[PDB]
Amino acid sequence: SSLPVSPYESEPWKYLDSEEYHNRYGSRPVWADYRRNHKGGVPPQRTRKTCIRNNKVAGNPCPICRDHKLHVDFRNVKLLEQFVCAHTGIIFHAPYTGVCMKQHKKLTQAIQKARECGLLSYYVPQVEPRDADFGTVHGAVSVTPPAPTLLSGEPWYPWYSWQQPPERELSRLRRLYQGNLLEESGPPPESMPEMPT
Amino acid sequence: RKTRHDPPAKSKVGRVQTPPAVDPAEFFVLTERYRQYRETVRALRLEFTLEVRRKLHEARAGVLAERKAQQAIT
Amino acid sequence: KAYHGGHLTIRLALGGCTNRPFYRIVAAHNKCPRDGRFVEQLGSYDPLPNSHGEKLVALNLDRIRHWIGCGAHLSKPMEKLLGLSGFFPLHPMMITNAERLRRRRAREVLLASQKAESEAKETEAS
Amino acid sequence: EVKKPAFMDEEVQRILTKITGLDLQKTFRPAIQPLKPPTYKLMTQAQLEEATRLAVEAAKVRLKMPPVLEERKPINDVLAEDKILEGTETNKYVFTDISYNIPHRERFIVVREPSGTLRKASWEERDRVIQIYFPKEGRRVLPPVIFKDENLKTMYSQDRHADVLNLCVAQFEPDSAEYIKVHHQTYEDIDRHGKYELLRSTRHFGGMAWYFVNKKKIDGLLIDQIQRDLVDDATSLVQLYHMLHPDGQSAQEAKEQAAEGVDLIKVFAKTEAQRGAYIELALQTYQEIVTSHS
Amino acid sequence: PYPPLLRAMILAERQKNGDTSVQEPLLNLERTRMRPWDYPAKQETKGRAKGTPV
Amino acid sequence: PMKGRFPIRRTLQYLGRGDVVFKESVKIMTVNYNTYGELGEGARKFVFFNIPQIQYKNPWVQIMMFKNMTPSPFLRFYLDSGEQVLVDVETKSNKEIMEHIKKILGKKEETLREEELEKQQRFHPGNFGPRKYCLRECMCEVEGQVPCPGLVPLPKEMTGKYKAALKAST
Amino acid sequence: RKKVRPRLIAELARRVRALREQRNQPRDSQLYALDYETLTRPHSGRRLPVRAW
Amino acid sequence: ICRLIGIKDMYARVTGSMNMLNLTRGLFHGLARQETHQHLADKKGLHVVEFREECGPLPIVVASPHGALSKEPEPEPEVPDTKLDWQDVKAMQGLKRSVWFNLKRPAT
RNA sequence: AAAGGUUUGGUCCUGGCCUUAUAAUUAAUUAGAGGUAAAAUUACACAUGCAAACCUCCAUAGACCGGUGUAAAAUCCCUUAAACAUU
Ligand code: FES
Ligand SMILES: [K+]
Ligand SMILES: [Mg+2]
Ligand SMILES: [Mg+2]
Ligand SMILES: [Mg+2]
Ligand SMILES: [Mg+2]
Ligand SMILES: [Zn+2]
Repeated sequence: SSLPVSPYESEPWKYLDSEEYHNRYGSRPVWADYRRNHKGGVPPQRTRKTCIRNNKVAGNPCPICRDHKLHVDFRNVKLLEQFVCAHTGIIFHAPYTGVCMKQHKKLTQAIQKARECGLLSYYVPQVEPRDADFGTVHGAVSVTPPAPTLLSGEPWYPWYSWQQPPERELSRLRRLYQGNLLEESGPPPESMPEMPT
Repeated sequence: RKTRHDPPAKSKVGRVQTPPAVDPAEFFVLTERYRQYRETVRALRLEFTLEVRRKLHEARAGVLAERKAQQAIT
Repeated sequence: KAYHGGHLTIRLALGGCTNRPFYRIVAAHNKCPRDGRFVEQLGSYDPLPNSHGEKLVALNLDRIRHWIGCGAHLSKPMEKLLGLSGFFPLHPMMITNAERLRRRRAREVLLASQKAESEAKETEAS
Repeated sequence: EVKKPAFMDEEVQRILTKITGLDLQKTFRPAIQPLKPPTYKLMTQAQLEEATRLAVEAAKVRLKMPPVLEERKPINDVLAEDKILEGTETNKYVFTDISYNIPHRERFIVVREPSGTLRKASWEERDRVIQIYFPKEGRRVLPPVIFKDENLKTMYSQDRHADVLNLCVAQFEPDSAEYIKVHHQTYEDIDRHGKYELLRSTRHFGGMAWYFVNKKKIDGLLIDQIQRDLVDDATSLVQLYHMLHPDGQSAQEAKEQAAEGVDLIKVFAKTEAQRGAYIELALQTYQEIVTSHS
Repeated sequence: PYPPLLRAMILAERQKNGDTSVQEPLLNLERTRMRPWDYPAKQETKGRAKGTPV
Repeated sequence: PMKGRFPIRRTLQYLGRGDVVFKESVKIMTVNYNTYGELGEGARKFVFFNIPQIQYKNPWVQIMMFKNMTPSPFLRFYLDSGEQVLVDVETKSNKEIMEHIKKILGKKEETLREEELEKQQRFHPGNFGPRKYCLRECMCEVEGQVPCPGLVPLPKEMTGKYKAALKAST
Repeated sequence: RKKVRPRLIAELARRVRALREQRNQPRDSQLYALDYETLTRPHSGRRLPVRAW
Repeated sequence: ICRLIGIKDMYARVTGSMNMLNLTRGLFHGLARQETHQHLADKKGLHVVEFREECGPLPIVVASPHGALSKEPEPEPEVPDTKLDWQDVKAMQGLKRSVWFNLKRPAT
C-alpha cells in the first residue's frame, strides 16, 4: 500500500532533462521498447483499463505506469509530444503506444489543455471572415424608432391592462352562473408585489 | 387509449360533470382578451396567407420567369 | 401510418434525456406521434438555462410564416413562445396568469405583515 | 475635404501588397495535417513555369488581407417594455431568427428579460448564438482561453504571432473589441522585439504596417526593412505615411524638395521620425555597403 | 399595431429597400372580424347521431 | 487485374467525368456507327469511351445503338416536342463529337449549379436530429448548454427524484 | 403480383351494412327522447351536462 | 526486412502462397529493380515535379535531367490503358472492407 | 486481413478446416454505490384493476396515441388523375 514517491511531482518537466531519463530512454520515446502480451496475432482493440489498482501494479505495466517519475501533466510538453504524431498532429490511439485506457484518457486531456494554453503547438487553418459584408446599418443591429405606446408608457395593446368590466356585465354573469360563483376580483396590483422574505 | 368498442369502466359510472366556478370580474376580462387576441392573430394569419400567394405567383409568372422561358426557346 | 383527417400543426416535440428536456419546434400533421413523423423542423427550444443564464429559443420565422399562411394551427405552448419573442401578441392566459400571481403575492405580503404585527403584539407582551 | 485613405483603397492595397512580399516557400509551407501520398507529373520547362505561375496566383488569394474595421458600437435598443410579465419568469429568453437566407448582421436576435423588457441582443449575444445555429469551422461558442494575456505571452515567446492572428480571425469578428485588442497586442509585441519578419509573406503584414502608420511608429519597420536590403519597400512605407498624414511636416517637406526614392526616407528621419538618428545610420550603412561592394 | 418584433422587421425592411418613412405599420381588422361564439351555426352541414342503441 | 480492355472505364470517377448533361427536351439518342472503316474511327471511340459517361449523367435518356446499317456514322436526338436533331460525326474525333453535342443540346454550367443549390434548400445546420440528416442530435452537445445526464450527472436539485422527496417533505 | 385475390365477402358486407342503415334510420322522436327524472337519453344513455338541467 | 533496410512507411499485401523464401526473394527482387526519380528524369529528359496536398499547388522539383532538358511534352492520353487491380479499385467503388482491415495495432 | 496453425520421410503447389478481432442473447462462477440508455421466449390461454371523453341538450372525439410482426416477394423510386371522413 506504499507506492513510490516521485521527487519531480512539483516540476514534472525536470525529469525529462535529468541524466536518469537519458540513460533509461536516450532519445527514443518512452514507449519504444514496450511490448504487449496477448493471445493471437491480432491484438485486442482496447488496451487494459488500468495498470494500477489500489497501489498494486499489473504484470506488464504500460510505458507511463511502469515509470512512476513520468507524470502526465499539461505543463510537461516534452512528454506529451511523444504521444502526438509530428507529421499529422494526431494523438495516437492507445493500442499504438500500449498505454492503458486510464492514462490514455489522461494523456488526451493534458495534450488538449496544453494546446489551449499555447504551450503545445498545433496547426491553425486559415479561414475567411464569417460575413461577406460588414455593414451595421440594418435595423436588426441598429435603433428602431420607438413605438408610440412605448414613448407614452402605455401597454402595447390596450387589453394587456386590466379594464374594469361594466357593472351591468358583471350582473349578467352572476345570473348565468348563479349558484357556482367566486368572490369578485378587483384590479390587480399595479406592479409585482416584492416577494416576502 | 381505449377504442369505441371497449367497455366503460365500472369505477366511473357515477361520474357527473362538476363545472368550474366562475369569477365574474376575471371571466369577463378574460373573455374580451380572447376575442381581441384572436382578432389580431387572424389579421396576421391573413397577411401571412397573402405573402405565400404573392411569392408563389412571382415564381410561377413573374418577370424573370417569362424571360428565361423565351430565352431558352430562342 | 395512413392518416385520414387532421390538420397541420406547429408544436414542440420533446427530446433529450431524463431530467434534461429539449424541444424541437416542428410542423407536423396533428395525428402523428409527438416525436414521430413531421413535415418540417421550424426551430428548437432549450428550456434549461445555459452558462449565461439564458433559455435559448430558435425560430425559423421565414418558414413559420409560410406554414401559418397555409393553415397550420399552433399549440398553446408555441403561442406562448411566439408571444414572448414579440412575433405574436402576448397570449390572454399569459396576462391572466401574471395577474393571478400578482394577487397571490399581495396576499402573502399582507399575511406576512399581519404576522409581523402579531409578532409585534408578542413583543409588546414581552 | 480630401478623403482619408482606406485600408481597401486600390492604392493602399498596392503598397501594402508590395511591402508584404511573396515567398512561395513560406506561403505554402507544409501543414501539419493528415497526409496523403504525393503525386508526380513530368513537365517541361514551359509547363513548370506555368505551374509556378498558378502557384503565384493561388499565393495571392492565400495572402488576401483580413478586414481592418472600426470597433462596433454597442447595441442598446428596447423594442418593448411589457411590464405585465414582470416577475413571471426567472431566466432571460434569447430568440434567434434562423431563416437561412439572411446575412448574419441582418438577423433579428431579441431578448425577453425577466423584467418584461424586449430588447435587441448585444454583440456578445449575437456572435454566441450565431455560432450555435450557424457553426463556422474554427470558431467556438465560448471565447477560447488562449487569448488571455498570460497565454498570449506564451505564444509570443514561441514566435507564433501568425497563429495568434489566424486564431483571432477564426474566433472573433473583425470589428469586435476582442479582435482589435488581440491584433493590437500582437503588433505591439512585434514592434518592441523587432520581429517584423515573422509576418512577411503572410496576410497579416498589411494590418501590422497599417497600424504602425496610423499610430505614427513606422520607425522600427523602416530600420528593419533597410537592414534587410528591402529599401524599395521602405520607400513605399514612407509614401503610405505621407498619404495618410498629408498635413504632416514630413509630407510637406517632401513636396517642397520633390523627394523620391531614398530621399523620401531621409526626409522622414529629419522631420517626423521618432528615432531619426538610427534611420539615417542604417540607411547610410546600407548605402556604404552597396557602394563599396558594388 | 403590429406585434413588437413583427413591427421592427417591417420597418427594417423599409430602410433596406430604400423606402424612407415614419408611418407606423398597422394591421387591418375589418377583413377578419369574428362572429360571437353563440352565433347560430349551419345545421345543414351538422352531423346526426347513429341508430345503434347503447 | 480488372478484366476487359481499359478497365478504368468501370470506375465511378471515370463515369463522373462526363460533362454532357442533356436538356430536359432530349429523350432518345440513337447511335449509328460502323465497326469497320477509316472515317468512323472517332465514332467507334465515342461508343467505347463516351456513351458510358453520357448515360451515367442522363439515366432517363434512352441510348440505343445500331451497327453497320448505313454507310456513314451519325447521331440522331429525339426531343419531347417531336423535333429530331441529326448530327453527322464522320471524320470527327470522339472528343469533337462530345463537344458538339454539349453545345447544341447540353445544359449550361449556370443552370446545373442553380439546381444543385435548390436541392439542399431544406437542410439547415441549426436543425437537430439523427446523424443521417443533421449535425447534432441534441442541444446537450452544444458548448455552454447543460450536458447530457448520461455523460455528466445533473445537479440533485434539477432531478425529479429529489424534487418529489421535497414535495412529500413539505 | 397477381396473387392479391378478390374479397367478395368484404364487398358484400359493406353494401349489406349500408343498406340496413338506410332502412332502419331512427327518427327525431327516438334520438332526442328524454327521461326527465334522470335527464338521460334512452337511445344512447347519455346524461345531459349539469349546466343544462 | 523493411526495418533492416530502413524503410519506415509503406503498405504491402501478400497473396497466393506464403512461402517465406519466395516472399523474401520476391521482395528483394522488386525493391532492387525500382526506379528513382532521377533515373526517370534522365530516361525521359523531363523535370519530375511533386504535388503535395498539404503544400497546395506549390510545384516541388524532385529531379531534373542531368543532360539536356527536352521541349516535347510527355503525351497525356485522354483515357489511360493502365491495368488496374480490382482490390485497390474496389475501395473507391464504395464496397465494404473486411472487419480485419485497418484494425488498431501497435506501432511498427 | 499485415495474417497465423494444420496434409508429407521431406520439399513445392493446390485446397478445406480452424485460430487471432467485433457485437448480441443465454448459462456457470462472482459483484458495492451512483447517473444514463434499453428491457425482448411464445399471433399460446388469460383471473382482477385501469387505458376516452368532453360539454347548456345538438354535435365533435373514442378512425388518433399505444401494441404486435399476422399475412405477403410481398417493395423502392417515379408519373398521372381525382377527390379528402380535413385545415
Ligand atoms: S442526448 Fe442530449 S440530453 Fe441526453
Ligand atoms: K492454409
Ligand atoms: Mg356549442
Ligand atoms: Mg441471465
Ligand atoms: Mg404508433
Ligand atoms: Mg410470418
Ligand atoms: Zn498503465
